[PDB]
Order: sequence, then structure tokens, then C-alpha cells
Amino acid sequence: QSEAEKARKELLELEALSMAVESTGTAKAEAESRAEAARIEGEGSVLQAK
Amino acid sequence: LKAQALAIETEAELQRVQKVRELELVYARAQLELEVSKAQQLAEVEVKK
Repeated sequence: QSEAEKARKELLELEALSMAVESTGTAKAEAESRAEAARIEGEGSVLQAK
Repeated sequence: LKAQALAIETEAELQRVQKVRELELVYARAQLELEVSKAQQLAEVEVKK
């Protein structure tokens, strides 16, 4: 079991990176989709006001 | 972007309000002249009588 835990620490150190990539990608993809739509709507709103 | 849209609506609305005010003052001054002219003539009728 001690040898399994030496190897298991390295697996958990990798899962911490996989979990950081999956969480940041999901959060960034949603936030950037709102920022793009809000920029398009804002540049459009300047012309509509004109 | 909102600051640009607000500046456009600001100048567009203030161009309208300025022209409305310029005409309302020209008219209210003319309507005043008429009210005074009425009061001066009708007051003279009563003084003569």
C-alpha cells in the first residue's frame, strides 16, 4: 500500500491539472461568448443611437 | 461603447430641446405683448367711463 501511495500521489498531481484545464476551459468559453455578444450588441447600439 | 451611445442621444436630444425653447420664448413674448396691449386698452375704457 505504501508503494501504491507513492504512485498515487503522481496520479493525483496530474488529475489536479486535468481538473484545472476542464474547469478553466468551461468558465472561459462561457464568459467569452457573453463578452463577444455584448461587444456586438454595443457597437450595434452606437449605430442604432446614430 | 455605452458612453458613445449616450453622447449621441445627449446631443440629439439637446439639439431638439434648444430649438423648442427658442420658439416657445419667441411665442410667449408675443403672447405677453398681446396681454399687456389688452390690459392697456380695456383699462383706458374704464378710466374714460
